[PDB]
Amino acid sequence: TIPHLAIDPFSLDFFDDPYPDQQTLRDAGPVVYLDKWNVYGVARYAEVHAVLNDPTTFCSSRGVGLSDFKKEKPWRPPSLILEADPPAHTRPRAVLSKVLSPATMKTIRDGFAAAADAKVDELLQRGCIDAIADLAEAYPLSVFPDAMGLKQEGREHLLPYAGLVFNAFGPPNELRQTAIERSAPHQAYVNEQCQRPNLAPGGFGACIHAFTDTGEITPDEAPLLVRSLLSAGLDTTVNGIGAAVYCLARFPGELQRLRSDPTLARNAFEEAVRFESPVQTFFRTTTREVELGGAVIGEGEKVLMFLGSANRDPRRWSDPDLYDITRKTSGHVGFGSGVHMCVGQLVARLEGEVMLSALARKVAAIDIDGPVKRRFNNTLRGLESLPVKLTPA
Ligand code: HEM
Ligand SMILES: O=C(O)c1ccc2ccccc2c1
Ligand SMILES: O=C(O)c1ccc2ccccc2c1
Ligand SMILES: [Cl-]
Repeated sequence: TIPHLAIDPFSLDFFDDPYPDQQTLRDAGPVVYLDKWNVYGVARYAEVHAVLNDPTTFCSSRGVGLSDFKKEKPWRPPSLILEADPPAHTRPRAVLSKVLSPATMKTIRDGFAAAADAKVDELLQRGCIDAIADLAEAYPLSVFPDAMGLKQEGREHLLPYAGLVFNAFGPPNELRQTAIERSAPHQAYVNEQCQRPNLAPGGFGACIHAFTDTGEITPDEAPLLVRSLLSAGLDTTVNGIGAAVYCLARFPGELQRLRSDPTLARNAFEEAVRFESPVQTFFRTTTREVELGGAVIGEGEKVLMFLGSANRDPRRWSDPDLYDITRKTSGHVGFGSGVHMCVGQLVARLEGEVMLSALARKVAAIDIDGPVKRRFNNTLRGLESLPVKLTPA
């Protein structure tokens, strides 16, 4: 009576065509057993939300990828923020929270909006640009590392580093294994930029470091908390911004609606996060016997959370399959929900806003003239190439 399923939600065929299979996983019960990996999973908005909002029953401190840390050697020592539970999680959540506050945002928005306008300009003069490498990658890349206060050298490694991390959450398939064995130079690069002297003052890196001086964090914890933003900080957004553009490309009218009202910018990004959901999936582990979606699940059980699914659940969302920029997007789980809810959402939104804001004032049409190509990854959903023509306003 927990229906089994052959669906492998970490398979290349699944990533290419997720959406029919997701539907199955919601209409198969509110709780399902994937025979493939021996793990329970919940796909509906209903359950997903509940799970995220009960950290006590569904802890994160035993891994939020497949591998239970209670039993297995992590591939690296875990997050202080992501793979920790209240009480422990509160301190580093705090320190990160301050660092990335709407205060901190105000002091940097202008820079971000400026570069956002110049990049849409730069591209418009080409015409045929690749919406990923020339925009979704390029724009985040230009701004975010600088905003961290990183060196120039080495930024090659950022996306491959974050991809590794995001791959390591999945099951021990090909994507994952490969990613690990190619990993060393990426890490060695990141571990280097987390150290105090390599972070220019002003940047999130140094702002984070100051917390060592007050006692707020230790100096061992200091670099670990930076690593944290260099894992979760870029790929996600690259992928979000890319996702957005993909939308306005497939929904011409909805673009006209944005051009017409460019103050809907921020919200157009958000609905895009709902609509594609960059971070697709994430595990928890039970800490007691818990009754979930009608079923009783024993403790120390892994539960997979289908975050994308939740965001497209017909049961919670009117017309889940449509990119509608005016939606009440509040409630979507694209940045998670509850205590771990993306501590960086603001930066992401700042980015997505100004970018889409610029696109709005400056561009007239977006057409996909090319072969569109998909970057596969156990946890991240996004594109590798998206060839577009860009009509100038
Ligand atoms: C638009 C792209 C982004 C998406 C879709 C996204 C998604 C998420 C999600 C779903 C979670 C919850 C994890 C969980 O519940 O276990 C989360 C947490 C987190 N995010 Fe993001 N994020 C994005 C951008 C960012 C940025 C720009 C930063 C850095 C400033 C960031 C840093 C973090 C960190 C450090 C956590 C752990 C939070 C905690 O445990 O309290 N993310 N993010
Ligand atoms: O997301 C990426 O851009 C990316 C690129 C190369 C990657 C190589 C190995 C593992 C993950 C990777 C992710
Ligand atoms: O603290 C980290 O290293 C870390 C790593 C990967 C992460 C992935 C998504 C969100 C937060 C993350 C934090
Ligand atoms: Cl690492």
